[PDB]
Amino acid sequence: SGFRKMAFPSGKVEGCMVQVTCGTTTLNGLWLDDVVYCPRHVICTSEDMLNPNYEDLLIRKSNHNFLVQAGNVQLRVIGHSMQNCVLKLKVDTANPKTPKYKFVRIQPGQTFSVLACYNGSPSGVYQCAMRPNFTIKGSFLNGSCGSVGFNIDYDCVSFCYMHHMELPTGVHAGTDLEGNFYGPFVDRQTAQAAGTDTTITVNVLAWLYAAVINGDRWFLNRFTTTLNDFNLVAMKYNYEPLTQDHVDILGPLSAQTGIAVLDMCASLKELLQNGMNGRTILGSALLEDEFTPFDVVRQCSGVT
Amino acid sequence: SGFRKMAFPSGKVEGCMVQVTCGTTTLNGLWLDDVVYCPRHVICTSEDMLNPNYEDLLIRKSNHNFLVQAGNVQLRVIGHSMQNCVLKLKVDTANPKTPKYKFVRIQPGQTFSVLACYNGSPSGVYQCAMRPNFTIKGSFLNGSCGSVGFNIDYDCVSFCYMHHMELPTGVHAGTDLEGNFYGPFVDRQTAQAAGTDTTITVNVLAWLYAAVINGDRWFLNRFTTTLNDFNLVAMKYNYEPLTQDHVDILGPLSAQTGIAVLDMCASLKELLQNGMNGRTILGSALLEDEFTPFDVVRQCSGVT
Ligand SMILES: COc1ccccc1O[C@H](C)CNC(=O)c1cc(=O)[nH]c2ccc(F)cc12
Ligand SMILES: COc1ccccc1O[C@H](C)CNC(=O)c1cc(=O)[nH]c2ccc(F)cc12
Repeated sequence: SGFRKMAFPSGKVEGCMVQVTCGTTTLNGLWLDDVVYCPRHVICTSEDMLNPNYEDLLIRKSNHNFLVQAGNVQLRVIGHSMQNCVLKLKVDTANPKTPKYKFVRIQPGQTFSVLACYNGSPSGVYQCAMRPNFTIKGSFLNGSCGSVGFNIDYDCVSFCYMHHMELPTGVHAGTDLEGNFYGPFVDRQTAQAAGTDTTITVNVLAWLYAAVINGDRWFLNRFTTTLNDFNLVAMKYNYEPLTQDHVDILGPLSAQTGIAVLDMCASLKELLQNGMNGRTILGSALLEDEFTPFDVVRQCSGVT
Repeated sequence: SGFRKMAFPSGKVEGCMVQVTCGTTTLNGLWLDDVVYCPRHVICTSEDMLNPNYEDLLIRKSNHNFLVQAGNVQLRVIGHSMQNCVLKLKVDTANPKTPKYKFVRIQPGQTFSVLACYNGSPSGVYQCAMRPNFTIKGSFLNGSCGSVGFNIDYDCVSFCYMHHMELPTGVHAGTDLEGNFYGPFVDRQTAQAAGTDTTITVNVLAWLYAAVINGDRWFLNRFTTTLNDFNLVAMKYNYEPLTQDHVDILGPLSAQTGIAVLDMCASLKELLQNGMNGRTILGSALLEDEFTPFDVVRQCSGVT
């Protein structure tokens, strides 16, 4: 029993972290096979970030201008190319620690672990969720760019995020491993405001199921609702609309606890309307939305 | 910017996890040099757990009864001994992945990362704190015993916890790596209730400093207090008494923000007396106490 914001074991990703320096800028790179992936803004000076023309900036860079260091040893850069907002630095050595991997582009509401790195070195690991406004609420300081987000399925690492920037509001934006930003963000130091950070309803319900499984049941009520009635309340509280797809995904949690999804929706509705009344659920005084239904099942079953 | 419940990168510990089986019981072991450490209750059947005599149970066990598997390969057990509540299984092969390490016994209020494991395999990593009642609020299922808690200082892993049991109240108890339980808990399936789970005051203040550093300042007030006045309020709210040692440890956070420790204590006092009023601090609706002053500095500076 017990429920924690758990991240995947980070070892497989730690073995891929390298340092990339170009001129006076140093950030993190991801070394997989003979390619090192890093944010293209490594070629920019702080002045360039205001209005960078990446293709023009890249013309002044050669293979020898990209310094790649794996631990204390230097990798030889034999090629470089820009794919969207990432640079792919071809090195002459395949990473011997390359795990089985995939590059996946996640949907909002999906969770992942982040291995925060500085100078190619891991500092920590934490669990994130792609917000519905395509930002993440991370913990990143200067030098953290190129730190990656990932999920692990037994021995396969699915990389889904690469950190690129912090918006003026303290929230984070980045790309998938093909260099495409999540959301409308650009790798430029300009006015980029995030949209509404709505709550991931299906995740909150999954977390309420986790609470019931772990003994916290005070919020269970005598009511039920419909998808349309629940959604009227969800709209009022800036919660994402719940679809039949979400109800289907909550099927196994519903089966395990014996609590119908719409009954859990009615519990959630009363919690939204009445608040927690100074009470807690799984040690939290707010409704947690960064656990997917898959995370709840995984944690509650012990998938390794 | 941003503040997260961050765990240490777990790779160095993942390389030490092994599976230990004795009879029909399988749990996790920690392989460091040529010794595998595991909870002594691996020798018990579920029936034995009600009133086990470990010395007597151990007489019926030989080296060949302890099956140790590292990944898919079997380790040869050449010796076994019981130290307090842990078994030390001497194997014929030194773990080639043994990091630099120490065994430390932590004090209540100190935090650590847990690498939850099942069958010698890592499932996830999360950040914990040794509660003032010597329990931890973890996430452990059947088979998680022998999972360890640790801190990392650059390349040295300080192991501080080994998981042994779940109390009937859903909280967790375990030992340091010398096999001594934290608190008064015993490795027996009996009525073991935990004492008062008081709040780790110095950690809450460290977290309030983290909030100020990251932009959340609404709770800062026009007041100050004294250690004795603050402690009268702390006693009323089941917070640990704040000492001058704690004030000294908060010195660097006080210096960084320019907010005197006693002024932050007065902010904390008003938060205890008036509540959050439906507001949040670093995305939490309660006062977080599982970040030490060292964790706040580390996260806010980027120690790798
Ligand atoms: C406005 O910057 C950009 C605009 C678009 C694209 C990239 C930008 O980022 C520049 C290149 C490098 N950024 C960081 O290293 C960085 C990342 C972070 O998440 N938090 C930080 C906190 C403090 C700090 F001094 C720096 C950071
Ligand atoms: C009362 O048990 C003991 C009393 C004293 C000492 C050890 C005991 O633990 C037995 C040997 C094995 N325990 C687990 O595997 C276990 C650990 C956990 O943290 N959560 C669990 C959730 C469900 C479940 F079925 C088992 C566990």
